[PDB]
Amino acid sequence: NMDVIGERIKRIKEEHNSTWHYDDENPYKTWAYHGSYEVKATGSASSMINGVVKLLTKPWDVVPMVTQMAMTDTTPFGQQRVFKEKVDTRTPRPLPGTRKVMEITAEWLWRTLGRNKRPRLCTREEFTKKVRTNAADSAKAAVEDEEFWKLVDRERELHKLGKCGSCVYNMSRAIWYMWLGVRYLEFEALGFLNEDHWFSRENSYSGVEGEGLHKLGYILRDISKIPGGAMYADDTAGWDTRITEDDLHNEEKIIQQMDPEHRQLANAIFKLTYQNKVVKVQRPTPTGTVMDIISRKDQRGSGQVGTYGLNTFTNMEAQLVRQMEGEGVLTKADLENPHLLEKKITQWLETKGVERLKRMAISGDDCVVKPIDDRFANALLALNDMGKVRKDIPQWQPSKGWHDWQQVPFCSHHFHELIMKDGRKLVVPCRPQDELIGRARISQGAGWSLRETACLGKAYAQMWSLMYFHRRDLRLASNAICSAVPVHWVPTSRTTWSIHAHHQWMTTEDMLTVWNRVWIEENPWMEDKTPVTTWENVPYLGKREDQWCGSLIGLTSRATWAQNIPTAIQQVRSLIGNEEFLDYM
Ligand SMILES: COc1ccc(CC(=O)O)cc1-c1ccsc1
Ligand SMILES: [Zn+2]
Ligand SMILES: [Zn+2]
Repeated sequence: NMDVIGERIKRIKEEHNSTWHYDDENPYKTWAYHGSYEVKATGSASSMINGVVKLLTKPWDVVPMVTQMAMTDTTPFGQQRVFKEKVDTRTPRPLPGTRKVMEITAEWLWRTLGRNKRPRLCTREEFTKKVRTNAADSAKAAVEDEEFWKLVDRERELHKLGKCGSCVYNMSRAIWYMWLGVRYLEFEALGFLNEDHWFSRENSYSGVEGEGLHKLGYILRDISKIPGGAMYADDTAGWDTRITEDDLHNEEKIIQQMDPEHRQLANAIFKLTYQNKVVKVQRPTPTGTVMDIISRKDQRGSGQVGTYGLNTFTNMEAQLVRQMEGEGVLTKADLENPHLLEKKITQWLETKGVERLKRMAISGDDCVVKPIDDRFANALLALNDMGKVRKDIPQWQPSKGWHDWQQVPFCSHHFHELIMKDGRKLVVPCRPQDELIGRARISQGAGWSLRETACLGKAYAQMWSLMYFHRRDLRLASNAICSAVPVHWVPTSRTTWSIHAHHQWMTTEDMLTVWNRVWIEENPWMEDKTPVTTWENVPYLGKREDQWCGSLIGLTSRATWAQNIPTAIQQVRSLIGNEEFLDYM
């Protein structure tokens, strides 16, 4: 395997020849270990607390989930722990018949996805514009430097020769240039999947790319109208670690639809950075901290450009295979059979495939499936055999589905149908409230001024106004944060990296105006475009639902907090200084 990965290791070895060594106490069992070199410790044992959000959410100072989120270890100790538990495993190879069905389904799926769109290369200017409209950091400085682009051209020339020299995945200025350059090249060859929305619902049927969190609930409610069995939402245990060599070969089939110049570069990403990979991971030792150089031929690199799209692809494929087994199209004998008859698989795909894709909502490893009946609950032979073993359940125990789309978990949320005072219905996203408060209380990094902290707090408050306004405690805390932070201060940083986040809260525009735009004007499931003129007409969950989902409403500590909130707002204001503030209470 050194013929593909050798050059990359050689450059790492030569760059760190001062401290390069083969550690014999290295813990890698399924990854090939190449060597180590000394580094300085990266990450922290805990996370920095947002004092603005914390001062305005006092009742949650005594909440266990809120305290757990304040932790999260990112040190070389924390890295090694998660690695041992998840990453250092081997997925048994699927059976010959399973491999055949997967190949037939992948070919059909790629042709269906490419029926209107044609693959294309992504550019230097697209990558630049994206980096620009994100930070405005060191990534924007590299994009601005012509010497970074000349390193890109040189690595590209190697890729055209079927070689790689610096595309290394990470679990001072030269190494940063090689990392960003590796990501640019991946984006150039596979970025079209994201940039041209191959996984939009109109293009993929099952996909939800570009839809946004506030649209996911409406999609689940539309799926519920399709005749069939229950709605299933099974969680795979560590999806990225279950991506097999057979999955990678099926994913690669997209190169068949590419122009010759694009195919060569995409083939280079697939063969050299997906099907072979060189990975850097930190590790503590009695001597200090080391960086290990490891490699393998399968699994998915979590941080890559193609990750979301290719996980969505393989999960759509895997769920269609499970649907076929549920329908009796695929038997136990079929999966073991190398000479499995292609005809009934092709017939099912050509006659039912698209209708079956419409019964699903698939976002990377997250899936919701409404099969034609409940035989799907016990259709586990292919799912387990493909390596997509469900999390925290015996392997052969039937899946439990839901007969109400409002109970279905999808993308860390569930969704409620609300009735507004004017009789119109809204479908809103929701999750346990402690997870929302616990996240907002976290500031990312260190050395942040009260202004930056207050502005991130404002971002969280405004996200709650737009997505979670239906939670009494979050509307109150949101109003308190926005009252404590100067009106003209622009929310900074980000509340989430989710593909489902459109960041409509990253503004100084009136939140009720933005609310109306999102939930009324631009909402395709809102036939009546009558604007809501007051927050008084913006609904809450029913009190019992709010409580079932974590509200502290009805508690004394909460009644005391609500009563005394103008005092805490005033305290934050007095520390921020002589700025313009608006009272939202
Ligand atoms: C499906 O949308 C999500 C999924 C998870 C998360 C949590 C996180 O990324 O910290 C946030 C969102 C989200 C998206 C728009 S507002 C909040
Ligand atoms: Zn490379
Ligand atoms: Zn809820």
